Amino acid sequence: SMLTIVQEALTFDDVLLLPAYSTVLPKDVSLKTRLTRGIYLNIPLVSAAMDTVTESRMAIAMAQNGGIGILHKNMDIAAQAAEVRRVKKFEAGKAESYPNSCKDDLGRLRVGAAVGTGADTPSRVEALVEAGVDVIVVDTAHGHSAGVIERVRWVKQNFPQVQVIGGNIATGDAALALLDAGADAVKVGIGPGSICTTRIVAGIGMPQISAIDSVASALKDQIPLIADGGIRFSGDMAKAIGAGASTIMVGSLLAGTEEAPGEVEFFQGRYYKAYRGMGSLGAMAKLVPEGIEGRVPYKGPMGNIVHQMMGGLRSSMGYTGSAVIEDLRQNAKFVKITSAG
Amino acid sequence: SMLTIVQEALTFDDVLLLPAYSTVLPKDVSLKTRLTRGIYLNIPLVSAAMDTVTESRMAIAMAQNGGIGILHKNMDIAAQAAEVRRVKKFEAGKAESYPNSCKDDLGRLRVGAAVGTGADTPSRVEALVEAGVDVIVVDTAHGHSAGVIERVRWVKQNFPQVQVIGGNIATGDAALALLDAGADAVKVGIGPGSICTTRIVAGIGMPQISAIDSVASALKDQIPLIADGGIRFSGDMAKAIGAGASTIMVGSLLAGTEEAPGEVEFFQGRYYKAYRGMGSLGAMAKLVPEGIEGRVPYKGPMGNIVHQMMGGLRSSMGYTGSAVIEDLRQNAKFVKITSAG
Amino acid sequence: SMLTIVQEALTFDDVLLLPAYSTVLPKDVSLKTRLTRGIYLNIPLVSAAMDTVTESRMAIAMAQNGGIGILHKNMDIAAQAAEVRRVKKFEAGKAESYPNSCKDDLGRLRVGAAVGTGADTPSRVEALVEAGVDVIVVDTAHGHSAGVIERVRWVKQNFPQVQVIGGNIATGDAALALLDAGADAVKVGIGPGSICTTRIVAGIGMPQISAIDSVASALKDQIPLIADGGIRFSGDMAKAIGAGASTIMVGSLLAGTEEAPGEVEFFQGRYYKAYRGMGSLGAMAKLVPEGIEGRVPYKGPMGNIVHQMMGGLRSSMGYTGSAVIEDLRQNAKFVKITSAGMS
Amino acid sequence: SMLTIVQEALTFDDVLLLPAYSTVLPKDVSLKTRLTRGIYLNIPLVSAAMDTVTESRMAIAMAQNGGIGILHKNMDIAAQAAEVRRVKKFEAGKAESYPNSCKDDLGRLRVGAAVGTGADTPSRVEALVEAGVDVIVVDTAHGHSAGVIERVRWVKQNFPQVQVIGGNIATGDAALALLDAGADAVKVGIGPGSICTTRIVAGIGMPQISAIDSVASALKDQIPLIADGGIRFSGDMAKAIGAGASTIMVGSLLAGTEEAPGEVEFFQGRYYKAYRGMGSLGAMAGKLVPEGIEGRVPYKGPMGNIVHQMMGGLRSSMGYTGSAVIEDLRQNAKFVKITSAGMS
Amino acid sequence: SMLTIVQEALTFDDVLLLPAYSTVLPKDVSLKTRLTRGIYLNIPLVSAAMDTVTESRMAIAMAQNGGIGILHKNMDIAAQAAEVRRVKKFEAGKAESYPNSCKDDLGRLRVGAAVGTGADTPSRVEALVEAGVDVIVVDTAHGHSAGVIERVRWVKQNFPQVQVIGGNIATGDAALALLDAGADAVKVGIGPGSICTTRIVAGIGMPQISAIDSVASALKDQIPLIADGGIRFSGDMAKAIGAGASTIMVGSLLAGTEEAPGEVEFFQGRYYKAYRGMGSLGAMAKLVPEGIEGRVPYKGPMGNIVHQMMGGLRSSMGYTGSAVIEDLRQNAKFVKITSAGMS
Ligand SMILES: C[C@H](Nc1ccc2ncc3c(c2c1)CCOC3)C(=O)Nc1ccc(Cl)nc1
Ligand SMILES: C[C@H](Nc1ccc2ncc3c(c2c1)CCOC3)C(=O)Nc1ccc(Cl)nc1
Ligand SMILES: C[C@H](Nc1ccc2ncc3c(c2c1)CCOC3)C(=O)Nc1ccc(Cl)nc1
Ligand SMILES: C[C@H](Nc1ccc2ncc3c(c2c1)CCOC3)C(=O)Nc1ccc(Cl)nc1
Ligand SMILES: C[C@H](Nc1ccc2ncc3c(c2c1)CCOC3)C(=O)Nc1ccc(Cl)nc1
Ligand SMILES: O=c1[nH]cnc2c1ncn2[C@@H]1O[C@H](COP(=O)(O)O)[C@@H](O)[C@H]1O
Ligand SMILES: O=c1[nH]cnc2c1ncn2[C@@H]1O[C@H](COP(=O)(O)O)[C@@H](O)[C@H]1O
Ligand SMILES: O=c1[nH]cnc2c1ncn2[C@@H]1O[C@H](COP(=O)(O)O)[C@@H](O)[C@H]1O
Ligand SMILES: O=c1[nH]cnc2c1ncn2[C@@H]1O[C@H](COP(=O)(O)O)[C@@H](O)[C@H]1O
Ligand SMILES: O=c1[nH]cnc2c1ncn2[C@@H]1O[C@H](COP(=O)(O)O)[C@@H](O)[C@H]1O
Repeated sequence: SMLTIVQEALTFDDVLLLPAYSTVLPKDVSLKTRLTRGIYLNIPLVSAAMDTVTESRMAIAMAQNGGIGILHKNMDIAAQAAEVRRVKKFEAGKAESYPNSCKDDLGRLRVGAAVGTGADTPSRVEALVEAGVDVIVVDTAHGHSAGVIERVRWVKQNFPQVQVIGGNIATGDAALALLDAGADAVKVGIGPGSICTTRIVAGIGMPQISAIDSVASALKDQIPLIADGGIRFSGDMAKAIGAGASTIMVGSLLAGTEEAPGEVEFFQGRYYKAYRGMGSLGAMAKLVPEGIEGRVPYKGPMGNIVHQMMGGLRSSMGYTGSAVIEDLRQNAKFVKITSAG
Repeated sequence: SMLTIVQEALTFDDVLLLPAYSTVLPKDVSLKTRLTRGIYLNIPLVSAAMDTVTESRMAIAMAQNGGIGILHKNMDIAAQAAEVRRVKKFEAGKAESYPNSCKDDLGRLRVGAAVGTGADTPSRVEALVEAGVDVIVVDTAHGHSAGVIERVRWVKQNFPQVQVIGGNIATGDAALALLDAGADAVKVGIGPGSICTTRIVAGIGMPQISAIDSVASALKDQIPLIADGGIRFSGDMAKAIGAGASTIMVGSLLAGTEEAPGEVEFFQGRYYKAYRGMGSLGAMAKLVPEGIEGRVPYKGPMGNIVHQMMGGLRSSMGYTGSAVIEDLRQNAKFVKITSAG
Repeated sequence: SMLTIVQEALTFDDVLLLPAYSTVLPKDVSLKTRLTRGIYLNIPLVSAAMDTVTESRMAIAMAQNGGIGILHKNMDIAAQAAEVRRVKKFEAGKAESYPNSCKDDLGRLRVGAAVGTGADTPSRVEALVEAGVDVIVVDTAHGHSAGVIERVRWVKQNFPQVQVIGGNIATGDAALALLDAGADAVKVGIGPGSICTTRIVAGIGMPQISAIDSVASALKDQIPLIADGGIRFSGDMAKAIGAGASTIMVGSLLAGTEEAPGEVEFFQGRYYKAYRGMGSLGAMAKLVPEGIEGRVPYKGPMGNIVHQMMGGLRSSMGYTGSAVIEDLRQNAKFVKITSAGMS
Repeated sequence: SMLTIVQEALTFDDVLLLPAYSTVLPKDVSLKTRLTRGIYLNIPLVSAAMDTVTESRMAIAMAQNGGIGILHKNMDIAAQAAEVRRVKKFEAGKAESYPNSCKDDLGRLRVGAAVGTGADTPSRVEALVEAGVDVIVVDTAHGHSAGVIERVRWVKQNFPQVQVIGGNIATGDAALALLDAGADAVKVGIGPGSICTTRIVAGIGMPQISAIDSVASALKDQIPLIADGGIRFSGDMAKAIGAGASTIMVGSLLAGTEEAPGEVEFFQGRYYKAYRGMGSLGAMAGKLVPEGIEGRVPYKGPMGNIVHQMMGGLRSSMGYTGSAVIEDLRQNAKFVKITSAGMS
Repeated sequence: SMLTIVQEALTFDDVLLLPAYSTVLPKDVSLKTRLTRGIYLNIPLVSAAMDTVTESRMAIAMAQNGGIGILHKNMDIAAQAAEVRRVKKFEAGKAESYPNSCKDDLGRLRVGAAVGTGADTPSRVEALVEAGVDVIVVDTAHGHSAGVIERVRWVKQNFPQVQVIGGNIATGDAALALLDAGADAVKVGIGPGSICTTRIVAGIGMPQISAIDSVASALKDQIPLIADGGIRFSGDMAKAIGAGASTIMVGSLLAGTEEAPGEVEFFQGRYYKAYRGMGSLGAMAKLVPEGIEGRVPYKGPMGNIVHQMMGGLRSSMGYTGSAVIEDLRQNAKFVKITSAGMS
């Protein structure tokens, strides 16, 4: 009676995309999309800014495949800036054809970098911009805050030559606040991550399909949104884009690949790599932890998993008659399914 | 807000048929139904066009039991045509009575054959028609496509003497497209198969009860529909027909029978046979796979399982007072149930 | 669009009874109720007409505890009649007191007996009435049928001196058909039984809370209904009565008791008794089977389990302020819960 | 100190056969063997005398494949005699060829039949012999008993025209007692059966490799022995024969085949057939405490495929051991004992 | 009494090596050993002749790491000869250093090739020798057979310029027969493989530690033996060598590496490669199958697994005071442990 229930909110498993009349085969769909209003990608995939997912080796591979990597901020300003320079200066071998590379106007691979909102941020942003970073990601657990909103405005006013992303958010109200602060895109996801315990610790969250819809509906395509967290299968990517996302950010799916940070580890015969939330105890070494720490099976070169995922999205776009990403964003139709489905 | 949710879609487990006033005992119900507007069956069962389910041996057994088999197209044109001749030329032993046999005007067992939409299709259809096939099934993963619609029209205009089925579809819109192209029946099922991973790979699907209803409601009985996939129990068959289906196609339920292709294999003391999606890696050896491959327990002669399944349908029709299949299609009443039941 | 969905139907696990203002303690609640319009019980419990639940030994114990047993029909006419006489003639020892016994006008323990609708039924009913049976249960899987409706009418017209129950049904329409045929009560339950496979084999069923409500709403208390099947806990009994039931029938809960038919068998060091659906292969040994056969753990004397169950019902009536059964039937209020409220 | 431990007794899983110098390929080995001193089989396989394993249908298939079936005795005398006659007079169509059929000197398929030691045994034996049975199996839980010994001698004395097997036994002492009674073979197995609970109920039993060895060592091939119970894999058959068995009897392995008695049951999507010990509760109904269990086995299809697989494994084993004929394996086999780690 | 039990035979899990007085550190031990009397390796590791383990890519990697690969024979003669030549003429690239490479007198990487005893064997041997193969492995399930013994003798008499290995065997008697036939080494292993079902199908086998000991004791170092099958951990390698082996052959350990044949398949979100016995139904497509067919996790570059395995062996040799492989072969002392110590 006094309980304010805004909606019944939906996650990936609550919905299915409907097939529609199609004259496009999966092999012919275009996966080109925009990361921000100023940066386009050749595939809608972004690697998570996590110290077990994205350092320079992953970022290079992501850009070589047409996506982009967000360097995590769990490292010194000098280290993060060197990581940026490694990507911007990377030169492919003489027998290395990457025709879908995501590059800036100077022919250099694109890369992003995460920053916080604390006292070190101005120096960190300056160093990253000096090194040639393409986009600054003001990246916190709660983007709908004075700290994030004002830091986004500060990056936009002081470094207009770089693109800036703000997050994480889960509501249209948060999206409009970041839009008015000057963000070139927003990152959506409070609660969906595979290693998230925010739902348990804080009781806070927004099922990701309804989060994407709420943000996309408010933005009216003024800036794109990145759907961050909860992607377990390629089918989740198609659902996210059909719900309004322009790109997808993944951590678990890229953890354990050769290019992800960390050494492979022998354990019970099998090979593993570490994967941990940035709000886990180890990552933070004050707030109680909001992420778990675990192992993911060794996956080999990231290009394999990326090919599998993009192949699944191509199949979905064939089913929906979507020749280009914007077709899926605009024309997707869903059904809600029950627990039995 | 911008998220288009067409409906909450229901699968078999979401609904139950209600008992109704009955003056018919299960033993006296008639299971006769129509496969296409021109072909009638004595039972509503169709064996899947899969290379672990239906070759000539299964097709003969299906027809002898009053149903029909759809020979899979994972074989050469000449091989598939020889299979058709095997069924059309089959003569039962002089101490074997199959009074419910499904036969053509010439007294030959009926059989169907699957074809695709690619360049080999014209020659394949011509070879199959010449061999005496009763029905051509233009079967793809996505029947709501120009390729399938135009190939169905091509078969109807060029081989009016054969019946043609188009699929697979999941919406009334798709059914009307195939109806207007000349289909004699449509096959319904996107996502429900037991070996299906399309839901996970592409995020695509339609819970099968709502798929049947959407298609049946648009067709208004102008042509019948085949409910293809997701049948695990005889109860599912009754639900599918009550929702509007005229026949049921099954793979898993007939996989592992003696008549299904493949050898029985010893594994942990027990006998199995292989069962795999036609979009599995093995079946395909480029689309990423959308089906799994596994083992199913050995089931002995298919007549046993067919008898069990039809006995359950007879029971259901006794409970609903349905003396003939069309009674169940017209008078079925359902309740929706929760996850607790 | 063409799909006819009558309702979202609820089972026991979908609902909870709400506590209400109470000035009655569980110990002071009255469990008296009516089995039929002419037969009252001292507790709302009926033992199932199953060959692993109710023969004369269970029927005697049920009546002694204030309920009634329905003797199963998986036996010869002379056998079932003898079972009836065993109950009607039973004499308790002068050192055993059962003050709540359910007895007829002659002071004899009450008992019921199931019959079918086939050719043997007229003779079977005649033998059972001759032996003193209190109620005939025309008992089939599908009571909404000409066979059951007309057999109920025949028993009422030819043997007006006995009470008659018809079932099983799951809809108000079926209840009214049996009412018009002269049923003194109806038995409700299509699908809910613990050993049922009808939902899987036939795709047929009605979640039991909605079945009870549909039947009770149509009858408007002209005759009572027996809620048959799916009772796993004492809480299900309160829910069933709150939804409109006057009595509940149980098989699984009384299977494995000392008084149930069958010898104990200890298997892997533990004692069990058989429990099987009457539509199971073994029971029928043609319709495909619609029930399973299994073992239930040994439970000892049935009086204990009956005491546990009625104690749970008494607690619920304390929570709901229900001093008598009819209070719970008339005043119960429910909430619907989600899957997380169950788990 | 006072505890009498005769030996450490070994089961199938305790031992492995060793490879040896070999010149004969598995495809060329001979599987012919003795059932009794007077009856040979073309393969060393006997189907168990159990009402879920062997009636006339199974017995016919066993003989067609070169083995033999023992008809169970859980039926009245007339019924069991009729089962014998069904096997003895079965004629195959000329469209089917069973070149390895096991037949008597008249060209009729061979068959055996079980009898007990109860009061109906004289009439049952007479009826089975009159029906043409090839071998009478005096079949009890405890062959080393006056009852079985006396009944074996009685059959030999009154019906010398039939072969007689006595069992079940587990020691050389028991074997010599049945030999002296006139038995033409002994059946070895107390404890090993898949559905046996004798070990739990009575604390009685003998691991089957040592049982075979104990019996074979005492008999010194004067008569053959049937290794009855505990066979799970073809490898068990080779080990049993290497330990001295001339044939093996199987129940579980042939239960659930098309030819076994009983209808296929549909249970949770899968097909099964019943399999139960003859000392189970249900078997003793239609006063000892039960000593067997009752359950389901997966449906296995035609028994011929199972038999072919088992004999294929034995052919492989004989190739490894350099055994051209069954007697080579019986006389020349070498074993190693393995630890629990070797079994894991 | 008549049962002939040769011994209680031991597998790897039955025994442990004892530490001994030691002066050389693991980093300083020598892992050099001999594959045959004429061929030395820099590490005691051989990749199995299986179509899911060793083709030319794996053989090159084995040789570069100091071991050797045995090319499987499940391919026609021209294909297997071409695989030999691919290894023999492989030339490392610039900035590529493999200081431990195992090479012939001409500086070419070593490689072996399996042959059977079937009708194509004479032509296959001739082609493999002509292609520069270093060792012919006459490889069957049963080396103690006229077929293998006579084929070994044929290779030695007609192609003396090549080394020849015979197997598989499990007894000293078999070892002497192959020695007499002219074998330059024998391969030991009947039953121990990870994918073996010979023990279940045929009841045949010899626990691998006792097999190694029986063979080594009979040979008295006249020729070396390859311990083939059952290796799961680096500790198994040390035990095998301490029991008398000069090299070990592995299949499962190298299956799933990047260099093994076959593509990585995606399954339940994890990556795998096929691994199957050469006696499995899949590989054979008449004997009943004696191996299983499955999938193993993807392991990445084989160099990492080899490095881990050799690291474990170096540790073991540090514990045993073994500065070179022959020290471990000659001086190892064992204890037998119970199933409680294996817990
Ligand atoms: C301890 C916790 N650490 C992290 C770190 C990285 C994250 N990255 C993404 C997301 C979350 C993250 C939480 C949580 C919400 O879902 C997305 C965190 O900072 N908690 C937190 C709680 C409330 C407020 Cl006001 N400020 C911060
Ligand atoms: C690889 C995959 N292979 C199969 C094969 C047989 C099938 N048979 C029935 C069904 C499906 C099947 C998928 C999937 C949908 O549910 C029913 C397939 O062709 N994918 C696909 C995706 C999108 C488009 Cl445009 N075209 C094709
Ligand atoms: C084989 C099956 N045997 C039983 C036996 C006792 C039962 N007792 C109670 C209930 C059911 C029972 C089913 C099933 C429905 O739920 C309550 C049965 O008779 N099937 C059946 C189906 C359709 C029609 Cl027309 N007639 C009968
Ligand atoms: C109850 C039990 N019934 C059976 C029936 C068939 C059997 N068939 C083979 C075997 C056994 C069997 C037991 C048990 C030993 O292992 C082989 C049986 O008769 N017990 C028994 C115990 C002691 C004595 Cl003096 N007499 C008999
Ligand atoms: C079917 C079976 N196929 C294989 C193939 C490769 C093997 N490779 C190594 C090993 C074994 C292998 C068995 C089995 C023993 O352990 C080592 C095989 O040929 N059986 C066999 C049995 C008896 C005889 Cl006389 N000849 C051969
Ligand atoms: O400790 C944490 N708690 C909650 N969310 C986190 C934490 N660390 C990272 N995340 C988020 O989870 C995403 C990874 O989600 P995943 O792809 O489902 O594994 C990241 O991109 C972050 O948005
Ligand atoms: O690889 C595949 N993916 C998805 N659906 C498939 C695939 N192969 C076959 N199907 C469908 O699944 C049906 C069999 O479903 P089932 O009866 O539930 O086993 C077939 O008749 C096809 O419509
Ligand atoms: O074979 C059967 N199938 C379905 N329902 C049955 C069968 N046999 C008995 N029943 C019903 O199940 C009730 C027992 O249900 P329970 O108390 O949940 O064990 C009986 O009173 C009958 O109404
Ligand atoms: O009730 C029983 N208890 C113990 N052994 C039995 C019983 N019934 C049969 N057997 C034995 O078990 C054998 C079958 O063993 P199996 O091949 O391991 O299943 C029969 O041939 C009998 O010797
Ligand atoms: O099918 C088979 N059955 C038994 N042994 C086999 C089979 N295929 C290969 N082997 C042996 O097993 C070894 C590999 O064993 P692993 O290293 O334990 O996986 C090979 O080198 C062969 O000696």
